[PDB]
Amino acid sequence: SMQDPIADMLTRIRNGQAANKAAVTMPSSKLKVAIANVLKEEGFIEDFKVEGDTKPELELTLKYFQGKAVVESIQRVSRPGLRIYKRKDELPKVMAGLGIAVVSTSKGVMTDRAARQAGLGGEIICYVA
Amino acid sequence: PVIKVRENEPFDVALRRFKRSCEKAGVLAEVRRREFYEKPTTERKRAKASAVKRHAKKLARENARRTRLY
Amino acid sequence: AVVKCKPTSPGRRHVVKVVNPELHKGKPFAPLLEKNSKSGGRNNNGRITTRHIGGGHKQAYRIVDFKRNKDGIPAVVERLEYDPNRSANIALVLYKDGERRYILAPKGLKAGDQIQSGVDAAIKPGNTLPMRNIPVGSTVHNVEMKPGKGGQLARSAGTYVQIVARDGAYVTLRLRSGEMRKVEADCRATLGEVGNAEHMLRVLGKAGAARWRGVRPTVRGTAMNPVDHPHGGGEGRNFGKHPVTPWGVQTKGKKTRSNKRTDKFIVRRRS
Amino acid sequence: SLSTEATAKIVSEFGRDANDTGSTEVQVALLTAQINHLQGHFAEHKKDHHSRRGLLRMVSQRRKLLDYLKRKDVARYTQLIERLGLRR
Amino acid sequence: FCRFTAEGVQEIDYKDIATLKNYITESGKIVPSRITGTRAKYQRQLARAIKRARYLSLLPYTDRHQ
Amino acid sequence: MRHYEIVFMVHPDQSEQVPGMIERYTAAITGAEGKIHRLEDWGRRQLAYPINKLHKAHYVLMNVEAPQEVIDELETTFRFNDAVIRSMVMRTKHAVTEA
RNA sequence: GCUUGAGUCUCGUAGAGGGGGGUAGAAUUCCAGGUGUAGCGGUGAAAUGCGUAGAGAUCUGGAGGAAUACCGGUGGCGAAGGCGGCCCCCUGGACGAAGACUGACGCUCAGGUGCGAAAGCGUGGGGAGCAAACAGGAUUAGAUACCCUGGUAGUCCACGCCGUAAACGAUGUCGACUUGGAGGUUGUGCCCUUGAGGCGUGGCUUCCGGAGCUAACGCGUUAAGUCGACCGCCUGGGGAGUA
Repeated sequence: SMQDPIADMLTRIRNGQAANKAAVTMPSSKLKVAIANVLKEEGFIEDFKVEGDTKPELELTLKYFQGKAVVESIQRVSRPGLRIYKRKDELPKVMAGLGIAVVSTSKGVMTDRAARQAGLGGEIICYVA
Repeated sequence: PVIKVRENEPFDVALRRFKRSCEKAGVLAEVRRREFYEKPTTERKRAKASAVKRHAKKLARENARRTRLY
Repeated sequence: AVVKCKPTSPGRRHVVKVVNPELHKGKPFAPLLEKNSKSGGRNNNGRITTRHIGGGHKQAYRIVDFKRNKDGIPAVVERLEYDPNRSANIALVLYKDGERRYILAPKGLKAGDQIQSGVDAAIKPGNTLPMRNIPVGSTVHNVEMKPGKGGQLARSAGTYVQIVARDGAYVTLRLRSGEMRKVEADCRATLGEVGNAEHMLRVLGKAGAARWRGVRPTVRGTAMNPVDHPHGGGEGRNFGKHPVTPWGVQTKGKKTRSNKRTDKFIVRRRS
Repeated sequence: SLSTEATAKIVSEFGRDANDTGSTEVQVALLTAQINHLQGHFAEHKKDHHSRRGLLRMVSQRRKLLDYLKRKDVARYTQLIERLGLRR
Repeated sequence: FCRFTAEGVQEIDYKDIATLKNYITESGKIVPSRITGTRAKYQRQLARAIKRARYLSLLPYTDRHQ
Repeated sequence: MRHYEIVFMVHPDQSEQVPGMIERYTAAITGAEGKIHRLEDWGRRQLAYPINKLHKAHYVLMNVEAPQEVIDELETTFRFNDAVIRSMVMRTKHAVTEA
């Protein structure tokens, strides 16, 4: 009964890439906004818009390189049945460093290489590939 | 059922009226049904198989039969 | 209801009793009591005419109104009483003017129920009507066999009689044994079914229970000697004869109704 | 099935006003009143298993609402359990 | 086509046995909805009213019976 | 107060007693609380099957808005009355006005 | 704190949802009588069986018991098992329009508890038809089977017990997302009802198929697609769901 909304955001993204949709809407959240911001930095989406007042929604404009989708695959890692925490030297490398591992560490949400350069580990959220 | 023969009528036409009326009323079919008891599994399977066979005839006739053969 | 006893003794082990809470706990109405001397099954020549009768708890006779002559006058059920002389329970009934009478209790009948006899009363269970104004199909009890005679059929606990047909002067009833019998339609009947219908379920547990119900032990004819019974005799359990009454009349199948003067009122034989 | 004037009598006995029909106290009192009426119903008929499933749904729902009210506010909870006559 | 929508009735009444006599066959059977074209809920109301009018002897059950 | 339709059929040889019967039936109901919304005395017509080997019964129709127990008493009345040969009682949603 | 999840009220709908009671009509059997006669019944073919003590056929009257033809629908309702004449009384759930109220009260669930087809058990009734067992006649090498003529328990009711089925869409429950087409069923909103209409919007449901998945068959917005939460289960066949 909606135990993970972050995984729901990732599932909406993945079904939007597979179904060739342009923009994906969802209910919004602060962690969803931070994750979508990290995707917008690394270039897996190209925009994200929040609108509502007490009932906010979030629209991600998906990215397509000429035929296919930019996100080859996305996966959820620290699901609420198994929360995965990694130290700063055990931080994961996705696709040998061509995909980002979004980690919410003690200063905020960032990527894997941002955590390795900033020098601190945290909670992994997803593998974006 | 009851077939009143009108005056000055041929007998075979009144017999044809009777046979048509018993064919519409469904007499021999309902009597042929009630000779042997069928289990309700057999009745529901006969109903389901009749419906699937009817719609497999119709889905064949409506689009898989409209093309030319030769 | 039906209460089974706990096996704290063998005679207490096999007992099922009928506990009735609505029976009035007290002494009976002494204006309606007579004394009841026992017999032992012995007639005025003092000889045993009905065997296996004798002993038992002393019991006083309660005058049960069977006739229901007080017509067109209402009557309120006062209480339910235990009758020892009977299978059913009796109901003390107070008429509007002051007279109290015992009646047979119907099935649905508790204290406060207004009952009424007559030819006009109602069709509630408890009212007494002649079987001219009782509908065909209704369940009656305390049926008369002659007009004004008093009421003989359907009088044990849980028993009743169905009015099957009406034809002219006569009413064809179906008795509790399945026999269809004719009565005159001016015979009265009380509507409903006799109560205490859970009477048949008590299983009495011990020999002393049947001994204080007044019943005395049955010796089988095979156990006796050839002088005493036709069955008697043998070196170690021989029977070899057709089963008979102790006076040598065939039992176990043989019919013995020989009236010829009430055969006209019989529609079907018992079956 | 708890007709309208009886529900109005309970709503304007437990509610913040007549337009308040959805508090925990109003809902528990309506469920309790219907439970008592159906307790009248299930004294007879004794084998209505489907209506008894409907009753058991509303009994478990009253238990869940009362457990919420117990965790939320013990003072209103204890006042309601002395008012309505349920032991726990 | 359905005629109970075409008139626009809300409940088929059991009393007017002209309509119920129209919707039965000659033998007393209820005529199937696939040939009269009545919609579903009015066919259920039709069977209900035909059975109720059958009870009150306003319609025969079978044509044959003594 | 629910709205019942009552159709009861009387013998033809006892059709002359139908009005006064109707009167005490109205006296059965209008005394307590209940109202008559229609009294459509149909009259005598031929049956579709021989109920009790007889035809041509007298159909009476009446609509009541009534409490329930007086209608149960009316059904007990239609039970033991010998004039009737069939009586259906029905619980409708609204009252009915015309004939 | 808030209202999106969940719930409550107002109002209407459809329904073999359940429980109790009553009533109607056809048919089978039995019982009684009328007419009337040498067959009936049955089979692949016969025979057992019934009939000159009057069968079967037909008419009238009655007695009971059980199931509800037509409607009847790849309809509907229910958590499942399951529920079919009609009417009344008590009663459960679902769903739709427009609002208002509480404010995360939610999802799943080991153990536990309840419901749970048919058969079966216990007690008390009831017993028409059907019918295990049983008997006879056949077929056959044999036939403790199919077939025929009979026929008890049982099927029905009140109350308890049993607790299993190919209890099956062999597909756990809940939530989200992801092209379509033709139907059915049941609400509601609008356009000129201008016309057996056009337009949307919800619930439930049957068929075909796209991407995707799949060992394949096939599933395919009601997933067996993409995911999340919790539970149950599996580890070669047999022995064995046995001791």
